[PDB]
Amino acid sequence: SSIPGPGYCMGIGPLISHGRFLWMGIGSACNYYNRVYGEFMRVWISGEETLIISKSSSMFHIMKHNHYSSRFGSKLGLQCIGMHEKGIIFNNNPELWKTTRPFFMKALSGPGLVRMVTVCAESLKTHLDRLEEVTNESGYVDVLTLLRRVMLDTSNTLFLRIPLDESAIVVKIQGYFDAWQALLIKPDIFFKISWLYKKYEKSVKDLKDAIEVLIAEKRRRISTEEKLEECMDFATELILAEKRGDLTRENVNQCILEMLIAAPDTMSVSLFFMLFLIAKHPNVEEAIIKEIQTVIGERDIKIDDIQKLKVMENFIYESMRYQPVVDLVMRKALEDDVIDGYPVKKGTNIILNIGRMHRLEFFPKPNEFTLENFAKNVPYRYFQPFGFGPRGCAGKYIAMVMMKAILVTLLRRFHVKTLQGQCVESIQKIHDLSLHPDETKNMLEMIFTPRN
Ligand code: HEM
Ligand SMILES: C[C@]12CCC(=O)C=C1CC[C@@H]1[C@@H]2CC[C@]2(C)C(=O)CC[C@@H]12
Repeated sequence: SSIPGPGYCMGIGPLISHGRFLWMGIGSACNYYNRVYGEFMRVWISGEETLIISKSSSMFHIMKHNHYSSRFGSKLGLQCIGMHEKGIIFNNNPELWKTTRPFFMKALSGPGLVRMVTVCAESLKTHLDRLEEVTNESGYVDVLTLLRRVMLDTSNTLFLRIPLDESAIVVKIQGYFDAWQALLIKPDIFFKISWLYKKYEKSVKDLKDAIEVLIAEKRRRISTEEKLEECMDFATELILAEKRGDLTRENVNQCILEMLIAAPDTMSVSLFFMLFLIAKHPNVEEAIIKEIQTVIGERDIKIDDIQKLKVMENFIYESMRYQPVVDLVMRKALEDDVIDGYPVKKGTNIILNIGRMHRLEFFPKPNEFTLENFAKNVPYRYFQPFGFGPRGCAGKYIAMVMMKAILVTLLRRFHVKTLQGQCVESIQKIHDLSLHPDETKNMLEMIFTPRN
């Protein structure tokens, strides 16, 4: 077959291509190349060869096998954000990731997934009763900040539960993600011109220190406590492993940070896009309101309710399909392999353009938002919003629950209006790492009006 992509020009090929990624941003850079060349094609970030693939069959082969259970990134960029062989998200040491992941997996399923449905609802209730902290004079709600605040609140009360400053931390987290996003594929030259990179080294330290205060108190509380087996929360589980010397304090500290940011980083942006889609799609809103009245009514939301919320479940999926936030997945080849009739050496970086994949394959009406796409049960080998197998999203289950929870408890109480002209398609979007809205532009607010 042989491998498609731009020409090697001795040092130039890898320089224009890396440049293209730094200029446009990973998201749009990937779409570019996919659109120009094949759905399977080669590029260069830093020195290293990297493939950018939207072929559903390649995606499936890659996520399924254990020998793609790695990601990649600037070592110096990762060391800076403290993800270099520490958390799980970009922990690329196979032996440390293999031993760390279990803690996340356990915390994000079973009993904790059941509490989460009832804790998302409470934390949103408490914040909808406090709308005065996010609403404009002309009645504009800052949906983004609201969603981040609750998300953080939920994550905290479930995984750490130490009193913190919601408002402050959300900003710090917001900065950290920006740092993470920037430094992730910066070439090494970047890390010499300091009055250029240490804008970020700041955001990182600010969050890292803010948390070191919380993990400090959680340690104090544990040392004395109430004899352990209350509900072993993520944070405890970790500290006790650290205490048995299964983990190092550095590792534990990063893990907690990674858990607290994951929700606000992605859920808020996802739900924000969803609320924007609900506004501009009135017939769908009725469907969801009916389904709510049928299944839940005026009752509190409980775990048993969530399986029956099928219309909503299909809205949620169709939203992530049509307007993804996490539209690309970074992986690394650990062994030699033929991948859809292509030679893939170990050490080859991979970007899985799962956003473009949800447009080009399977779906009846791939290029418009309709629950038509999910009218017939979807194979999942054709639809990967979270990924799967050894290294798929750790919260892939708890997320789906949380979104149902907070959508119900919102749409229950409020009709949601988009600002005059606005819709998701006409929003300034940064397409790099994640696909989030441009927050320097504006009219990203919404109007909450009661249902009755
Ligand atoms: C709701 C929107 C979310 C989306 C679309 C999403 C999607 C993804 C995707 C596509 C990956 C890449 C997995 C792979 O390599 O196949 C991932 C990784 C991950 N996600 Fe999610 N996720 C979401 C929410 C969450 C939440 C709420 C949490 C935790 C509370 C979470 C925790 C993680 C972690 C820890 C990883 C790294 C897994 C690893 O490499 O070990 N995600 N996510
Ligand atoms: C879901 C996630 C982790 C939790 C978090 O804090 C925020 C994000 C957003 C970016 C995701 C990332 C997981 C790894 C992903 C899928 C990649 O390989 C490229 C983009 C990136």
